[PDB]
Amino acid sequence: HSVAVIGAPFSQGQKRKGVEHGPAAIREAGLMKRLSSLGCHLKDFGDLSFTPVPKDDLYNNLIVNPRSVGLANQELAEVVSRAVSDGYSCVTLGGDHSLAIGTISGHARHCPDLCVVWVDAHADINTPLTTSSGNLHGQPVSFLLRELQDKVPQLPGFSWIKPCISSASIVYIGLRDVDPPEHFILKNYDIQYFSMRDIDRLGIQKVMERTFDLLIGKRQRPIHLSFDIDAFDPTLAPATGTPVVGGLTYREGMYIAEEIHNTGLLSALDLVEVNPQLATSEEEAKTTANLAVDVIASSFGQTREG
Amino acid sequence: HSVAVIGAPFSQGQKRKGVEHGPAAIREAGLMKRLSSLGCHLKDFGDLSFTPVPKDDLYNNLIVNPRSVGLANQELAEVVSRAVSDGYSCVTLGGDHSLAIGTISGHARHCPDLCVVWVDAHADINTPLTTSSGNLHGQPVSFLLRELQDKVPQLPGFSWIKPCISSASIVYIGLRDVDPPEHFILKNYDIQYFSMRDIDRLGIQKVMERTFDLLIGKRQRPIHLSFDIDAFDPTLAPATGTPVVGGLTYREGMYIAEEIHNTGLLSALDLVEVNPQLATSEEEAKTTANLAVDVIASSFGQTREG
Amino acid sequence: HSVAVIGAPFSQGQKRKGVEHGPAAIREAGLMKRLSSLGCHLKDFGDLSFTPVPKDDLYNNLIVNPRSVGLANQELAEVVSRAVSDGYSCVTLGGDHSLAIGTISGHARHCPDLCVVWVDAHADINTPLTTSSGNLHGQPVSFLLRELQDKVPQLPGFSWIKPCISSASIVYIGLRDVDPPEHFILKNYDIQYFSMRDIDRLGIQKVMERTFDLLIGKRQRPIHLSFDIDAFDPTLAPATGTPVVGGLTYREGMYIAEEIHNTGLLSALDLVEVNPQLATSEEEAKTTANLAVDVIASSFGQTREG
Ligand SMILES: CN[C@](CCCC[B-](O)(O)O)(CCN1CCCCC1)C(=O)O
Ligand SMILES: CN[C@](CCCC[B-](O)(O)O)(CCN1CCCCC1)C(=O)O
Ligand SMILES: CN[C@](CCCC[B-](O)(O)O)(CCN1CCCCC1)C(=O)O
Ligand SMILES: [Mn+2]
Ligand SMILES: [Mn+2]
Ligand SMILES: [Mn+2]
Ligand SMILES: [Mn+2]
Ligand SMILES: [Mn+2]
Ligand SMILES: [Mn+2]
Repeated sequence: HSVAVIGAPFSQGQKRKGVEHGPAAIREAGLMKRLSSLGCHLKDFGDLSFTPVPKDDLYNNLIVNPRSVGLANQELAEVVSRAVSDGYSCVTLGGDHSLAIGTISGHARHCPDLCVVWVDAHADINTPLTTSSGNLHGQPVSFLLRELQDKVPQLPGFSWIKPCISSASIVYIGLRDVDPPEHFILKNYDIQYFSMRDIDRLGIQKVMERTFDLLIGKRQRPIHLSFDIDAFDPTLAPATGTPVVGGLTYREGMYIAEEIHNTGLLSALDLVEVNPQLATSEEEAKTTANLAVDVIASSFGQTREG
Repeated sequence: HSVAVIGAPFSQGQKRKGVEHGPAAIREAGLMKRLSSLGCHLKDFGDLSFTPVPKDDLYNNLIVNPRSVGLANQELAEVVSRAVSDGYSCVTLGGDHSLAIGTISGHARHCPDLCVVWVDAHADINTPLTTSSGNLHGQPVSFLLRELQDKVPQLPGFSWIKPCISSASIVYIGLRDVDPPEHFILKNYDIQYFSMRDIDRLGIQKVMERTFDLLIGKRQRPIHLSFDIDAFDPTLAPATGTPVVGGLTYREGMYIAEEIHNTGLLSALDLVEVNPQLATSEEEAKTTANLAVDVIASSFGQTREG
Repeated sequence: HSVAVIGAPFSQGQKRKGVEHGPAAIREAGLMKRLSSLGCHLKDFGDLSFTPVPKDDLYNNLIVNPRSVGLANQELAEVVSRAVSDGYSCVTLGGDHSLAIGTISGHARHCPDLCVVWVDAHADINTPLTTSSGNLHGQPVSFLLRELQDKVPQLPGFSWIKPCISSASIVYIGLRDVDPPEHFILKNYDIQYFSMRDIDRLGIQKVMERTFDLLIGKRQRPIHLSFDIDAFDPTLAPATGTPVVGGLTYREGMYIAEEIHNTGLLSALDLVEVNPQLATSEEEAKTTANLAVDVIASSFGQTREG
């Protein structure tokens, strides 16, 4: 089993400095040794340097860094597509969540029947017409879902995207901070999600059972796990840009990752939004990075029973 | 929907200074803006000034401030009764829990078929003959329950009080610090409760289901939610007078409030025992107040899925 | 109901200084008063002084202090045997977990059909041939299980030990840090365990129900509860030698202890691995000791409903 690791020090999907240091932080927390110990053959692509775009003015006076986000994602997609085509399960370290535009595009370029498990406090499904922040890290799913495209305008730097993934092929876990237009979208397009309230009711075991029945209950499909560290409670993952109280416990996060591993179908994984600069202490920074490593390792087979 | 907000800075139901500043702390945490954002039409009564009673000596050399507690509650009951009669859902900010004598009395005046959900680490059902502290905030239920009245002595300042509620019409959630005479009372009078142990066994979803079956299983009734912030684990609500380890999680507390809102039957709510002076840091005081606001907002419709 | 308390300030089953101060820390947290208040008649044996062994050199260049651990356990077994023979439920305060060799051996002398509930982050079932640390506190179960004895070499100081119980007579609860040889042993000998993952799935109520069905489902048996404080999440029990993230919550630990009491069969209890010197603050040391007292008190009848 072979794993590719790509650092994507992405910060222009949002406004807070420091998230570009996520990949280094996760690596420093021992990611590569942990994967090796599990028996993963590794190819490290290092941390990418993305091509800058001159005069990348706001789109519609609101959407920030659109060409820079578009181009960085186009470049990322090429690296991801090549890794997956070469037989690697592809781990991308963020960086802000706008990079999932590139990792999912690149993954789908080799594996068009992929499904997505999106683990996050947020749905990240605002469009350029509904976002109240202008930050592309809160919009990436809108560019990817086929059924939404007639409601998503063409941004500069975004023309290369081919959104063929169905709204029936993504399931959210963890949701507790959803903007009203996002809620409208989830309901109107019948997109399946398990909010923190659903987890409180069902328990994480049944959440994972139902998630897989929805996505792979009829046929085996490669799985893309896009994991925003802010899915965890801020007490566990404080070093992140949009923390929301009442999140996943450590055990719940490990359980999600274990069930992902147990499918035997994990094909790519994003671990995004670790921002070491937002920690109030080096301890807070390190615990957040340690947690990120635990998620990735559990997704590739680390168990609690040995 | 119209919501009345009443500050009741009572402290004389107990001995620790500062709980009178609970209402202010909860306001400062953004309560009014939060309720407005949900669509609530608001009538703010401000913080009431209760008539003092000079030389309010101990009763039976134990009971603390009985005439003051009795009179403040008579005054509060009139304000609550008037607000309910004007069609408001009544939110009362404490202040110590002895104020529930007044809010439930005032509420029952126009809604005699009300039921009570009492969320608390404690049962608050000692009588003047069983209390070992003398503090009236640990006795309010004893004055309210019809079945107990031949066991409750007449206190100075308490003659206006009629027991309004049957023992079958209150359910406790959260109990973990119960005095032996209270346990005797709960068992002897078949009063229904879900202790922290019951929550550990059933899960909060089932606890709320059974709570409503017990109270509103046969008919719709107005609901009085009396919520003591100390129901929450002290790590979440440290600024309170009688913290007890092993409490509700943030998620459980939100779930309770959501289920209350989902009945469509919430008619009055108490949020008591926030004492900002007992915080060891201003952060501890603020987080307790923020949590109080979260409870009240969720009880009137704030959701985690937006 | 009579309870014996034995301090066993064992440290030579491992390499970190300070665990020998565990018994004092637990006593200082109010253990004896708490047990008396529940109605337990107490015999305090004090803290034992074990006979040292000169030149207690490594066995096989790896196993640390074998003669010292062997002799201390022989001496402890004598005290536990006497206390059980005199009709006391025997509480032993550690000290490192190698002391369970002595307490279970002593207990089994008069109560050979005892069963063991082993609450721990670890299985402690390495043998002298599988341990990678050499630390006997991670090996005690290997010496106790009859099915394993063809695989357990004879250590100096260990000749007195007769493998007491069957592999079908121990159930683990809480496991999350298991060495590969231990995992092999648990599987190969069909030893039943509930890892943290199993708890996440089943809930602690079902875990206790199934534990009792496995051990006492068809006959009543005296229970030996061997409780390593590291079963709890390190946020709750930081003062311990081998903390592992993702442990039991406070409520889960109380529930386990409550169920043990509810069987009416508790015959001996170990509370081990509290090391106050490993706390980073006095508060960390005290909360760990306080938790130890709560476990013991709940195991002997302290309830959360009064
Ligand atoms: C929920 N929507 C937000 C947050 C996006 C977080 C991105 B992710 O990668 O971390 O999950 C926030 C919108 N709210 C901000 C606060 C005021 C109300 C709107 C947005 O900026 O779109
Ligand atoms: C449980 N009963 C107590 C606490 C009441 C808390 C009031 B509430 O509004 O906050 O829920 C405490 C009884 N004491 C007996 C043993 C010594 C300390 C507690 C009392 O004072 O009656
Ligand atoms: C899991 N086995 C360990 C820990 C024993 C803990 C003893 B107990 O009483 O506290 O539960 C550790 C094995 N090591 C192997 C990998 C490197 C670090 C741990 C051992 O030393 O045998
Ligand atoms: Mn997020
Ligand atoms: Mn995200
Ligand atoms: Mn209380
Ligand atoms: Mn109360
Ligand atoms: Mn252990
Ligand atoms: Mn142990």
